Amino acid sequence: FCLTLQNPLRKACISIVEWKPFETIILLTIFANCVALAVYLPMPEDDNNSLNLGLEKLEYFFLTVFSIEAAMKIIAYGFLFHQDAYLRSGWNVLDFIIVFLGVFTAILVKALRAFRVLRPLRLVSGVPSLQVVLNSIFKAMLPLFHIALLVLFMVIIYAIIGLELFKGKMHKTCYYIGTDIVATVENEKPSPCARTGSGRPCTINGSECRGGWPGPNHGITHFDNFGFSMLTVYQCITMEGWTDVLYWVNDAIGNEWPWIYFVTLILLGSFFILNLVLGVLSGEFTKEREKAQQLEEDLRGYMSWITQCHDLVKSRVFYWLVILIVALNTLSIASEHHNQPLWLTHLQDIANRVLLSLFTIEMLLKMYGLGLRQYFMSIFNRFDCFVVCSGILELLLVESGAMTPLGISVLRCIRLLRLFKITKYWTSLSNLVASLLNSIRSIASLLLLLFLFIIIFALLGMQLFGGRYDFEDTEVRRSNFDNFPQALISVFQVLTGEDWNSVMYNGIMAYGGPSYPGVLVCIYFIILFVCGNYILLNVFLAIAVDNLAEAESATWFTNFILLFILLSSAALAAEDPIRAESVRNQILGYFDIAFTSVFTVEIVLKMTTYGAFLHKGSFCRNYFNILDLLVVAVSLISMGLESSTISVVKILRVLRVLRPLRAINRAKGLKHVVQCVFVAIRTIGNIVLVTTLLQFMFACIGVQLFKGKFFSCNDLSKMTEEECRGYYYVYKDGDPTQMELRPRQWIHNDFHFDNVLSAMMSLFTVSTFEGWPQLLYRAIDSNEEDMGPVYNNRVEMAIFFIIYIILIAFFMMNIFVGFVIVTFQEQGETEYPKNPYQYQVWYVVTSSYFEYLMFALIMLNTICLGMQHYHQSEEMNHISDILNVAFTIIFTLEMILKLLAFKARGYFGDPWNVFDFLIVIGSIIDVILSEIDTRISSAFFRLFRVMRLIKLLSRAEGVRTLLWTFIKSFQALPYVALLIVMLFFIYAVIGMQMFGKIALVDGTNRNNNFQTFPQAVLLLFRCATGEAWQEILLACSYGKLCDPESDYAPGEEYTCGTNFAYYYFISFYMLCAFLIINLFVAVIMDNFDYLTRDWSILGXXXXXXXXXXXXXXXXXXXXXXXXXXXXXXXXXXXXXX
Amino acid sequence: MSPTEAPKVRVTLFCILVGIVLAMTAVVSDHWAVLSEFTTQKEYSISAAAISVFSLGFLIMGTICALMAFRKKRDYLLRPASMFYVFAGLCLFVSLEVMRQSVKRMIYYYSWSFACACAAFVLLFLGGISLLLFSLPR
Ligand SMILES: [Ca+2]
Repeated sequence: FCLTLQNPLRKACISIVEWKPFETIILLTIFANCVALAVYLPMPEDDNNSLNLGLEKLEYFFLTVFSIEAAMKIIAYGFLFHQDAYLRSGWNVLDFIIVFLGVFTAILVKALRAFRVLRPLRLVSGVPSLQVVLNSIFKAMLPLFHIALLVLFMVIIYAIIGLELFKGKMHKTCYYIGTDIVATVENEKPSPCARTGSGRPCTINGSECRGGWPGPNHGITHFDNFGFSMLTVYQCITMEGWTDVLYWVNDAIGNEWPWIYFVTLILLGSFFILNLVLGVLSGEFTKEREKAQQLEEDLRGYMSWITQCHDLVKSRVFYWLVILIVALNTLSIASEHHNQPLWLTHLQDIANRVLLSLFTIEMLLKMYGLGLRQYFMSIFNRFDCFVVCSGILELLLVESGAMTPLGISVLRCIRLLRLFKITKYWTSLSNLVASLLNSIRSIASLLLLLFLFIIIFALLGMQLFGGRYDFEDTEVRRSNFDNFPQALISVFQVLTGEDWNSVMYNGIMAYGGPSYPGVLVCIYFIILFVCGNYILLNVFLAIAVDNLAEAESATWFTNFILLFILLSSAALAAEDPIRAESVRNQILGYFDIAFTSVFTVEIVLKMTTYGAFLHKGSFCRNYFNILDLLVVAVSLISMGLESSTISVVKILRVLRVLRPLRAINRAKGLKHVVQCVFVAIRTIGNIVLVTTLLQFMFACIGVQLFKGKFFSCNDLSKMTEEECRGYYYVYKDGDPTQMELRPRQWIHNDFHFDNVLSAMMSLFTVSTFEGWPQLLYRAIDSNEEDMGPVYNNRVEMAIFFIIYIILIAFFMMNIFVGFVIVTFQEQGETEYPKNPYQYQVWYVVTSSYFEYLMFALIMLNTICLGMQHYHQSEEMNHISDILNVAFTIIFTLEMILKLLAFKARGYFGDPWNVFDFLIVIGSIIDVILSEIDTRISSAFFRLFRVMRLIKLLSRAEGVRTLLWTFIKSFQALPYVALLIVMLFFIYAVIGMQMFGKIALVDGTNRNNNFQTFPQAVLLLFRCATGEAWQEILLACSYGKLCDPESDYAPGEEYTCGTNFAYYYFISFYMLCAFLIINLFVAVIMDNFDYLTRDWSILGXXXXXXXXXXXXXXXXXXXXXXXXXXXXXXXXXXXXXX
Repeated sequence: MSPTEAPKVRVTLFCILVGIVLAMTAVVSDHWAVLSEFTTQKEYSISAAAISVFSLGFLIMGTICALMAFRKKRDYLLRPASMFYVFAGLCLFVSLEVMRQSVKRMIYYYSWSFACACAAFVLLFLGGISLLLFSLPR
């Protein structure tokens, strides 16, 4: 369309702009923007300023340049120019800058400075293909929208639910009373949620210290306003720190079932994020469903073919057979290094000079490899060097042929890198690894866009949070954007989803606490990882494609007895009986009574089962049984149960549950997913080996770089972990009038890198994405041997954690993809009347003009629920009563209206109506309960009043249907869930005594006690969530004294009552991991294996609309031609749609 | 309907009447608690509960006479409403139970068997009614 327009000089200047150079200029000056701003962030702290103070003009420089390009834009296409997206955003940013400094000139506030950070996107704006990338990412968001709302729906539904019971608890959380030693009773009148702390007391005063707040000291999380509940629901959805919400609420009445709420919430948020993964993978299958070098190799190899005293060495270029045998010998040489990489490393703090003469052996292996590279040099001279790998290995062996020089011990540490040469083996696996690395070339651009998002978000963050940064009292503050790298590590922090929470509660707390403008700051985090993790989720699809591209590439009488069906029936009654008995034994106290009859029962079942093994054994088993899983399972059932209680621990009663487990084999549905799993582990075992080898690599890295470190003192004020001795002040809060002595120092830092085994230890913890930044930070306090400190010493070390984490972002992410592909092939394997006045009222109601009306009524009820502020004092409460009365009357009235219809079918027919009837019932009942108020359960009834919202979902057509897909999906996978229970149900009991009697205290073991079985179910449930388990693990290595009221032991105490048992948690995380993997594949096969196809159909065909066409078919009969004529109108209408 | 709708409900109804009698005894018992306003209110809740229960029973026998002499969705409608009213009455009994428990806390004295019997009654009514309600869809 353009505007105004003019010839003359304008066309010439535009022709100049049609050239080339200007592009590079604008781009590079944008780069100048990026750099200058990245510096500009350093620092801030309100006023002061330093070097940036001159840059302050320079942004005006960029301004005027860009503005000159705007003068060029005048020559562009005006209104026609607006149509371009990149040009649109560019013009936008231009307006932000013009308005920016244009406001600034009058100033001769900080929001303008925030608007400064908009610039970097222009870097994308100048770059081709990134537009293709982002145009791709936008497409991804659509086939997800429903579920997002569903999340929001839960986020609302739970909120309103939280806006009841938890709002009823909002009456609790907002207040407290207490005194004396922090021993006030929990959850029994006059009780309250406590601040975390290593002690907790909260001076207020309120007698001797108060005792309960969490709306601000814990930060916002309080359920009072609907908004804050929406917040706490976000973080609880994040599967991060939420359990603290639980122990808080539970601290104050009570252990009823808050857990039902948090468990349903966790499990569902889980369910549907898994569904998100399903949507993404569905996009993968969508693109791939239609989507589904030898020449040069022949060239190089045949040139090598024609290519074919020193001449004896030329004979040695091919000779001889020994060169094969020598490879076996070579396996020894690297093996000597395989220990040496540890042996030169082991131990730590100068302990054990294991490399007493190992250096000579290193010189010897260096001599052998040098002899090999030398003979290879004799083999073909320069042609041997033509291959880069040969000269590389030769340069490595020569590097080992060097010397102790020099001062950079990391060069000595490169010997660990020399160990990589041992990875040369493993035939064909390297090719698969090449297939893996090949994907990186594809995903790298998107990774760069991720780097960009990281960049903009980081800078803006720096100019926001760190743009104030300051927070008087009282450490550790951790990362808080005080400097650009700091913001890097912290953005990357919350990006992991690790403990972002505390960051955020430094965030809102930074702006003077919650109010009205400051709380808005929260939005950033909500903008952030919710999109940021989303960006990560987006990354999956890339791999999802690339990886699939690779995929695209008179004994007879007893025989009558055991085989008898009646014997199996007595075995069935025995099954129900033994199950009832073991379930009776599920409580810890059951053994205290007469459990012996149950032992006789389990003995009978073990007898019949071992007899079944005896029956199968006589019929061509043995070696077949050695091959077959089942008969081997029964024979192993025979031998393992026979293991003595003496010598190596065992407990036969725990095996009593196992005897009926064989019946699970009779189910076939589990066998498909299971066969899929056994097919899966074989499919990607090499990757697992690669990961473990990475564990070795980073192990060797950390050990010969950190071993002297971490032997921390208290605090930094001691440095030398030997200079440490005696007491040490601790000032509570900040005031230098509240001293408390402590026999402090030293500290083992929980996870030494003194040992490569310990390296496997801690490195696994960071592998969990759980608790690492603490380890990171203290790693940054490192220096020399026995010393910590300080602040931000040795920042370069921080680079390392990230690097490894980045690799975790690869293969782990690959792992989950792998399963899916087999399943995708597995799915392919799976593919292999009315009358009188009633006639009048029915006509009026059936018209469903009321539908929009009733809908509006419901939404207004929603807003009435939004009214729920529990500040002070009354007035509005009575109004709320009146409102609830209003809606309940309107609704019950409406149900009466519907009652005035089919009646015999209106009371049922279509099921939701019945549900509505339920609603009316609970509504009226609760109302009467309100009348009787002139009682605690009435809250649980008001829940029913909240349940009305679901009716909105009833109106949510082409959305609830997806939930119906979830419903049809729901059944088949449930069989696995029993094992999902059983995996706990075993280990819990298996732990229930072992880790039992660990004493309640205040460690990681208080309201989170291991005591009764159900609580054990919880403490093993946290581990499922990746919720700070390692601390709990740390508690269990030696623990405390008994339950400090139990049988204890004797005079013995001294926390001696617990001992090493890392294996339990460690193994359990993995078992839980694999079991959950099974949960993935189960959900997938039972749903998206159909449901993704359902997305493909609903997005294109009309299989779903056809049901609506049948609904049109309802308004008819059953023939004949007259029915065809009456339906001809609706038919002629339908086909157009 | 279906024959299983008779045979399965044939099982649940026994627990239903059982918990019904258990409830009748639960109210009737003078051994509500050993004795070494909110109580009255909870008693009223028990009244509405039992009333809802008897109404549900009328709905049930009505459902039987209906299914005997009508299609099904009518009789099934009578049943579902019965499971419903019995359910809400059951939950109401749970409410009166918890309320009486808390009132007991307000109060020597000791717990009596009639109370827990009422609790198991309400439980049986809860699962049972949940089943009969579940039976309606299928
Ligand atoms: Ca976590």
